[PDB]
Amino acid sequence: TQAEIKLCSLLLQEHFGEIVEKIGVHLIRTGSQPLRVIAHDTGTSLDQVKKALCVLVQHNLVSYQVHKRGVVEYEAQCSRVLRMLRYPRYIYTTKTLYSDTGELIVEELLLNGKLTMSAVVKKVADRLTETMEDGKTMDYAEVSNTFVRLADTHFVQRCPSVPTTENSDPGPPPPAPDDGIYWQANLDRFHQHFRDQAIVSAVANRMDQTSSEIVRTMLRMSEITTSSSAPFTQPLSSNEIFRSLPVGYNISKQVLDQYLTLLADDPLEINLHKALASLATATLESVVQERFGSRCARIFRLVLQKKHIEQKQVEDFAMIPAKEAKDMLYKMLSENFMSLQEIPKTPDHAPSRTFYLYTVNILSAARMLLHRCYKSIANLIERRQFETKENKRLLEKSQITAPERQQLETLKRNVNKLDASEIQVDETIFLLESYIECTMKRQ
Amino acid sequence: FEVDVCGQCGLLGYSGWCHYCKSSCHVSSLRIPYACKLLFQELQSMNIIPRLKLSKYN
Amino acid sequence: QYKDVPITYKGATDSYIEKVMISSNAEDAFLIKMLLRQTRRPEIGD
Amino acid sequence: EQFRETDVAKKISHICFGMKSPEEMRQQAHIQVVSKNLYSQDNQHAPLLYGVLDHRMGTSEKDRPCETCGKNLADCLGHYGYIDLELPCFHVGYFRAVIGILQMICKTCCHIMLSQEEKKQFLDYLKRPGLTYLQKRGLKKKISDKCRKKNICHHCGAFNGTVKKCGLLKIIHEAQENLNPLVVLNLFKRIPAEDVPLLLMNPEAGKPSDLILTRLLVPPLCIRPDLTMKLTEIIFLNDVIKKHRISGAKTQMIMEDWDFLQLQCALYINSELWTRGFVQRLKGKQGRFRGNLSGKRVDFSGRTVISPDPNLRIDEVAVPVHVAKILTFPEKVNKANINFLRKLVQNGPEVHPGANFIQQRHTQMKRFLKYGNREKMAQELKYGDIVERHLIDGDVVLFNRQPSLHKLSIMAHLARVKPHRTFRFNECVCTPYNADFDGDEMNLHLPQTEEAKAEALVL
Amino acid sequence: KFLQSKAETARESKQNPMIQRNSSFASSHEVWKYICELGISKVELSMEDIETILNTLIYDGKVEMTIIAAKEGTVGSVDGHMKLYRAVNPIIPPTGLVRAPCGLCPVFDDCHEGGEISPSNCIYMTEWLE
Amino acid sequence: PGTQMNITLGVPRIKEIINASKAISTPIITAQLDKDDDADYARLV
Amino acid sequence: FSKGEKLPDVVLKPPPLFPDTDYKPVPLKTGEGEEYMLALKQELRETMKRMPYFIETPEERQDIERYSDWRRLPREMMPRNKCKKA
Amino acid sequence: FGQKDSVCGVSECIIMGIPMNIGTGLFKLLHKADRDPNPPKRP
Amino acid sequence: FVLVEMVDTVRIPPWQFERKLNDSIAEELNKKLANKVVYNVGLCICLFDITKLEDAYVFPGDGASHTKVHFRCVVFHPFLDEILIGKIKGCSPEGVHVSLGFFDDILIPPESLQQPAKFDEAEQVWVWEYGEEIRFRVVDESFVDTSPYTLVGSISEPGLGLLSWW
RNA sequence: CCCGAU
DNA sequence: TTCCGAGATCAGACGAGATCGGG
DNA sequence: TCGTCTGATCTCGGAA
Ligand code: SF4
Ligand SMILES: [Mg+2]
Ligand SMILES: [Zn+2]
Ligand SMILES: [Zn+2]
Ligand SMILES: [Zn+2]
Repeated sequence: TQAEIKLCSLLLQEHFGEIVEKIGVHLIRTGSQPLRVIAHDTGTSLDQVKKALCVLVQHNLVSYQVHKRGVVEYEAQCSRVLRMLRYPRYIYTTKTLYSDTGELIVEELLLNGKLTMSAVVKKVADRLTETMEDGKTMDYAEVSNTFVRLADTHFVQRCPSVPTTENSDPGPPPPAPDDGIYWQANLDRFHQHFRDQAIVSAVANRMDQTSSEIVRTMLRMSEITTSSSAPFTQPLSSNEIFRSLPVGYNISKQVLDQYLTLLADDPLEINLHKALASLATATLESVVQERFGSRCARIFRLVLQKKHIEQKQVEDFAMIPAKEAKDMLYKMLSENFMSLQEIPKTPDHAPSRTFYLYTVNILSAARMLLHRCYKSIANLIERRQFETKENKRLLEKSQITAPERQQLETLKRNVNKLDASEIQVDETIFLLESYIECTMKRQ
Repeated sequence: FEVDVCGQCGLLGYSGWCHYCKSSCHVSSLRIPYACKLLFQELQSMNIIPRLKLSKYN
Repeated sequence: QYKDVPITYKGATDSYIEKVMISSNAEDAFLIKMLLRQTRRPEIGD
Repeated sequence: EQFRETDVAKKISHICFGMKSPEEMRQQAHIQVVSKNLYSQDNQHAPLLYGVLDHRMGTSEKDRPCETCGKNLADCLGHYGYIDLELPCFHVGYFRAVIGILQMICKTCCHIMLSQEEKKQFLDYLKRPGLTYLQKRGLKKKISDKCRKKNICHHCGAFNGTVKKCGLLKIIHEAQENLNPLVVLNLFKRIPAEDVPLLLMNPEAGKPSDLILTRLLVPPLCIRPDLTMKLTEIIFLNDVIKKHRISGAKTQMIMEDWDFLQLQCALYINSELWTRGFVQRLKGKQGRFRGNLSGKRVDFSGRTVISPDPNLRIDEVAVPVHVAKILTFPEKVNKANINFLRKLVQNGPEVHPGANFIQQRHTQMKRFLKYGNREKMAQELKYGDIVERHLIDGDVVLFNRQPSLHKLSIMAHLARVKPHRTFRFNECVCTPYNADFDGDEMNLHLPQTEEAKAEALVL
Repeated sequence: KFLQSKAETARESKQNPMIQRNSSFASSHEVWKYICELGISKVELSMEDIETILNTLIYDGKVEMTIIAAKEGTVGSVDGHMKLYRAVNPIIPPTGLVRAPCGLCPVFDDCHEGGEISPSNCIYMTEWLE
Repeated sequence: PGTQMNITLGVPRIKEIINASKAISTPIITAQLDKDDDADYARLV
Repeated sequence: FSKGEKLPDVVLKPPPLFPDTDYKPVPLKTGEGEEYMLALKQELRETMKRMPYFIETPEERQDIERYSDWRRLPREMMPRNKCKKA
Repeated sequence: FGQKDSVCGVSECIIMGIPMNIGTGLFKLLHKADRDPNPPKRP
Repeated sequence: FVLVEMVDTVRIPPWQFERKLNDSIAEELNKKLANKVVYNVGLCICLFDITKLEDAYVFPGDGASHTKVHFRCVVFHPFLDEILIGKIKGCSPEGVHVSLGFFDDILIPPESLQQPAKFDEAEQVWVWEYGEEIRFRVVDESFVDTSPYTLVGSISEPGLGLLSWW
């Protein structure tokens, strides 16, 4: 997963600094490594490594635990570092589900890492009042009201109890009264909630508008009683479905009951195992639609129908000519979508065999496209890394000839086209990574 | 024989500068038998890459 | 258009021509064969 | 105006053997070799165009200079070209390590099947301050021990099996799964950099994704003036794999020429899995190791038949005149042999105490002392410059009788120029050489530097 | 037998009743047609000059099994010989789209840094940025 | 000097020693006894 | 000879391409925050500085940088709305 | 393996063309000319 | 001007074995580092002292003597706070050329900052009026090797007043 | 590859 | 009943002086 | 040309 590590080098470089990236990315490359061993292998002085790990434990990227030697081996979790890419999307759904106050709550909780209640409410009392009218001061009591209102739906969970090992020092991590207790954001709750938007958009854009809302109210009343490791949601009765409907609807119980047995019986199938398994194939199909036209996408859906029945029917079952079809198979083979010939049983003969049958394997085509999408955002940021250092002469002139200004508006057209496009490929990551996490046992 | 390698990425670069990492600065000549240079250049032809790391004469 | 390929006698010592034969081979191409005498009294080493 | 510049040579400290990933293969090569399966020789005056002998690659003949330098065949190195294989194929050199890694890593998540304890037990071993090849190859056994016992991972929980090496260069994983090198490339892409040192690949040298070949360096033209014929056989097949994809053919032949390219890429390395390959240039008593790097041919060295001479001291060999006028010793001019070298350079290369080459003090080409005025070269001879005077008496040659069985078969000897063409030595020193005079020959090397002259005489 | 035929001319003709869909209102079950699609297949579709006026169900159903792969309704009760429930429904796309210009290029995947195909100067993002 | 009952003694013995093979041809273990004065007692051993 | 002409192509053009800047309307909200926090993450306390510049500078001299209403009321509530683990 | 070998012994120093350290290359030689670590100038 | 501690491996050829090393190294090191700008360092001039000279090896090849030499050499490198005094050895219409007296004619002042009577109009007009002083302002050196100048300066002239000469 | 020398 | 581990029994490897001389 | 070492499957045997 080298392209994954390419992003963690890119994500820390833009956010904090360079040595916090370097000591950071080395820890991703060599793992459970002590404090002196990291400073000797990266060639970094020990005073800067203590600072760089201090920022890294604050934003919860490096976790420390000692087992046997009495010497703490730091360890960085890889998949947390890529969640910085989703950071402005984590802001936005707290604006759709909470006000501007609580949206700023998850913001400075994502920004400054570990926060106590006594600090984060004091900070938003500065930012929200300075943008509101002076003399019309925003009262902080409503912040404490919406602060717990996030926590009752469990969007913010507290930090695990600190080990307080001798090697670890308490004074350095806090940045400089009451002590309180710290927390990060519960971004795992978001990955339910981002999946809640994913299934409700999967039904509404396929079945009907009224079908999706009963999926939403099913999932909105199954939030605390499940977790992300739940194979499917908690089972509900249809009578509390009629109780939990929104007030915008007026549908009679028996007609929605017909839609309830309609929605329960589909090819799609609430089976949370089958939901992410069906949404991932549409993400695959939207990539071959993006890349190889509707004709090759037509045979790409054909192998998702029959598992191992190929090349004696695919020239027939899509009616496209043998010349035009077989270049689409080998292009789906060479780009690892078509997977392979796992049926040949004649012994050691490419020429004489029982005829190789194509078969898509959904996860090998998944893990590649996730590795491809990790590679994709490397080419996005590095371009925005490229176009920045040249144009610095004219950013401060506003703070100017006609080609001088025209380079700026072609820059600002470019960066805003790049930065918007970092997020549109980001929604493909989570839609596929949640499918990856759903088929992974013992993790 | 007389050959030119570079300090970083250490590999045979022709004459004054090494084509991989065009930066031309680290390139420092060695003294080698030609048959050993032909060993390195036919080793590097298959995927074995002898990456020499030079040192100055002490 | 003619590059001459002169057939020279290398040797170390001198040699006298005894016969020079001129003929066609099977595919008739003018073969020419020399024959070089050399007399050596047996000195140290022989 | 002038900016400082350093002009200093260096020496080898160590060699770090590694690989090049196929993105590094491209930007260490100067030309694409996508061109013809023909030899690039055209119909008229057989020149070279884009081919497999572009001439930016190297040089095969003295007249044609290479293009990416200006230099001719003499003092130009090779330059590299690269071919792009369409379908990636196994490298037969690293092929046992691909089965060695596919037995260790999971075939679903590309993590190594170990606990977090056994991983930490082996990574504790790897950060040892003392590390040997023995302490590396011992672990690759032991890590492949503990990993070829498990069937369920800890990191994905999916089910693995055995990797059985079916047939020639093919893989089977337990109607069982077959791992062609198409699926191996992305599996080796998903090994984490955590688990790269656990397969003992030092990732500064090379990650496991480049054990298989999707690009390929072609060797430079200066080290092949029959392996060119195996290169054009690839690019022929690299078009047959390119044509039949857009032509329409059943997969039992597109999987056959991919098999035929798999062998042909492997046949270019080893040819005994007719034309020798890159293995056979490094093998046996003919390859570069055992016969061109250790046992290499040597200038200033002669060979005659030996005959006895008891009238010499045990330390002297009688060298013939004709040999002693050919084998030359570069004796630099040093205020004590100025009148002696002036006296002998008037003789030139026909009278025996004479010379046949003069370098000037600054790498001027050796001046063959036959054509010019020798007395004008005698008077102009100054300090410092080199005279290649003849093998004179009092010089140190060293014998060798070619079945060298002990230390005494090479021995130095002082050299006295006698009148014959036999190497004549005293017969007391013939049992070290195991040399009778029944028509036996023995070689005579002549050491050139003054440091190698004392190492002959004393030792 | 009919290899000299373009069913890509007929794929729109078996599609355009499923794009219009009069009465999208949810007054009832809306168990939707497959037999009328076999009915419109037999007598007359939208107009086209057709040599194979003979109407067999074995040669006409195959245009559907391509168009399911072009995102149109699944088979409900085709286990009956000629007439059973046969439920069908045209599937509108369940997702949006998900790609970018760099998802299109196979050869441009090679790069990994500033090299011969380095993304700091690729043609494709230069084309996409206008 | 390499160039210059049954037990192997020649170069195929010295080649056999230098290789240090696990199984050799003609391996011989000599053994002294406690009572080395009578052929009957050493018969019994 | 059929391909022995030049590098295949400078680039290979795919007849089908990317759709658009997909999800056009609503990522105006996230897209400004992409640039908003990056304006504030770089100008934060949780960053490092190039003290290698100052050890590189032997030109240190005076007169250069190299040389040089929260309206709220008290309360205290500590909730265990969160997990009781780890 | 990423095998970093140093160049020692004689089967590698002969291949690389380094004077081997076995025998006459074990030690090294100095020169005995007039030298001293001298005092500097007052600045 | 600034001292620069440097370390070099200085090779004395064996026909100089009569002379003392610390002199005969110094004759070599002047021929190695005179009139040569070192990148990011400045214009070396001569040898100040040899602070530490270590032991004279003699390698298996050359027969010469290679002493690793620690020394200090004086170099020319303005400190970005120096008001120098040079001479105008040239006038270009984009900016004047000043030269320090027989030191280096490579200091090229851009001229935008003196009093609003500034132009060089190609008839060698120095300045439209109201030894020459100079304020060296930036360090700027470009490493020359690039394929198979170099300390240029930018030089200012603020409102000094220049009481003696305008 | 043969031959032949030792 | 289970079976986890271990001694037994094939198959594949890659080695096997040095030089010199000529057709 | 065997000759060697290696390492890869089977099976009768003990422990829980
Ligand atoms: S930009 Fe970099 S990544 Fe995107 S396509 Fe061009 S090369 Fe491939
Ligand atoms: Mg004899
Ligand atoms: Zn280089
Ligand atoms: Zn060249
Ligand atoms: Zn598994």
